[PDB]
Amino acid sequence: ESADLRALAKHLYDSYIKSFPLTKAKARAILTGKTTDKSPFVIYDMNSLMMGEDKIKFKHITPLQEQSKEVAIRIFQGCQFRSVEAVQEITEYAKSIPGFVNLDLNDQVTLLKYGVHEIIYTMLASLMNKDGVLISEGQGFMTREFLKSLRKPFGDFMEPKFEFAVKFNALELDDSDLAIFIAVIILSGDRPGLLNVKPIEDIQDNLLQALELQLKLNHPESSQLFAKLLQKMTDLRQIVTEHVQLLQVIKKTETDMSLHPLLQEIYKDL
Amino acid sequence: ESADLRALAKHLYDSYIKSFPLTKAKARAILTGKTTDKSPFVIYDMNSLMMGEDKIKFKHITPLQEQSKEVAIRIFQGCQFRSVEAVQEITEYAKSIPGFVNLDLNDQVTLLKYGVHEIIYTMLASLMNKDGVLISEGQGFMTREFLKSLRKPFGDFMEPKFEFAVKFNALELDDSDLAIFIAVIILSGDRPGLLNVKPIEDIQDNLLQALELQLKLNHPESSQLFAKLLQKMTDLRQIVTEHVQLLQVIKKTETDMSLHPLLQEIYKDL
Ligand SMILES: O=C(O)[C@H](Cc1ccccc1)Oc1ccc(CCc2ccccc2)cc1
Repeated sequence: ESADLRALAKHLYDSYIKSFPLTKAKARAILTGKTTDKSPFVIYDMNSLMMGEDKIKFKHITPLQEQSKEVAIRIFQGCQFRSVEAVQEITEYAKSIPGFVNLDLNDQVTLLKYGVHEIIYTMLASLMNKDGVLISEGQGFMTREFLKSLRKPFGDFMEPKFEFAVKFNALELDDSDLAIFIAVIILSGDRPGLLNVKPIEDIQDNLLQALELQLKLNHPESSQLFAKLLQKMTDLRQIVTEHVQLLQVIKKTETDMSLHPLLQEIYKDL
Repeated sequence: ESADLRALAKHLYDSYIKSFPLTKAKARAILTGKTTDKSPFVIYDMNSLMMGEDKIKFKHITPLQEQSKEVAIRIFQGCQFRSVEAVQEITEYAKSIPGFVNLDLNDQVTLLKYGVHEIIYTMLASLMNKDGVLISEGQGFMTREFLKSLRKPFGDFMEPKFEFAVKFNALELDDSDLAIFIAVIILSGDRPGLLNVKPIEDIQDNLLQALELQLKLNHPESSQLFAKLLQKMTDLRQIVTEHVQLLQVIKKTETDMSLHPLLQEIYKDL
């Protein structure tokens, strides 16, 4: 019954809101949008980052650039720290999807382990436009130029994601849409190692049917949007693969450090 | 609302099952012969230790050890592998603790630094009974007596732990109890160096509430179990202290032995 689906959509959207601080709606306002009442700190130059890191509420290290701890590394690493905060936010959202917590615990871990990078880049698009990405809960903004002028390995790191974001955002989906989409992603069924695929695809079939109605009733003039969104799952996958790549290329720049034992432990890969 | 607390417990118990391969429940089932689906091989001497490499999965030496890392040394270098292994896990259990990742990076490291061994000795009791302790995921069982008859120094490492366990297991706590206690231990606040404290103590306060409800519901007839358990935290501190000084003696009577990096970094003095 359509009523059942409309119901599931509201539940998912409700949890999403509770589970994620910065929403796309909220992020869109700060961005190009006006809603000027608390403008962000633009970081466009080396001095911009320096002369504005002792004022930002970012957790990692104080601004110090003088032949000690490079900016390129402090930025990449700072990106991991946040990515890990996000994972707890996603794990909590997964537990809100009907049927999820009832599945074999091992499969739950398997589903979260492989679905997390896909969710992260999906939501990273909500905070990006063609000129840059919002930073620190939206308190600041880091231009796309500065990022492209970083170290050799780190210069081509966030460019493929800027490209994905631009095309992805062309779809003009809103938080209520993203909520269901993100759930479809988690309830895949082709993840390696699953022990009992049946219930997983059963739940996903239900989420897919909800997504179809959510898009048809929320974007009436946007024909076949359902199909267009599912096709994006191809780009995301490439984005995730291509990412583990450069990542390994970095795993050969900085490693053996007797000061990062318990810290590097908390930041494996995902 | 006692509803949210119950929900927090459920959460924690769930991540607990997901981070530890050998739960107390599996352990007791193995320790009580009632279930011979897979009984352990017993180690109470050199012969049985020799026959040990056989069925059990050991990559160490099997034959003589007098001229190739004596037995005592053989036992403890493996023990060392288990600790780093436990830390990596506890480290993983931590990230799932609501709020732990949102804290100051420096403090996170401080929290894991002082809590890790206290947790290991808490969980290590799930594998001991008056007579000994399970080894290699439960496939083996090493005699308390054998362990105590080890060379002058090494033979003092485990005894104090057995004493803690005998009394601690008296409490008859189950896996869903240990999960919350384990969390209350990490989020201390009275730990040295903590840049902050209020954020840290807000989370523990919440954990303590959940543990308090769990014990009541789960152990209705056990008077003052909450308080009794917290008093146990005192016994852990001492144990960590006798352990450290012992560790220091080995560092001097064996210039050949080397304490793993991830363990040397955690350890300190005074
Ligand atoms: O302090 C630790 O992190 C571990 C904690 C522990 C102890 C017992 C069971 C599980 C975990 O206990 C020890 C004690 C001694 C050692 C010595 C390691 C060693 C032995 C022989 C040769 C070289 C190094 C390592 C770990």
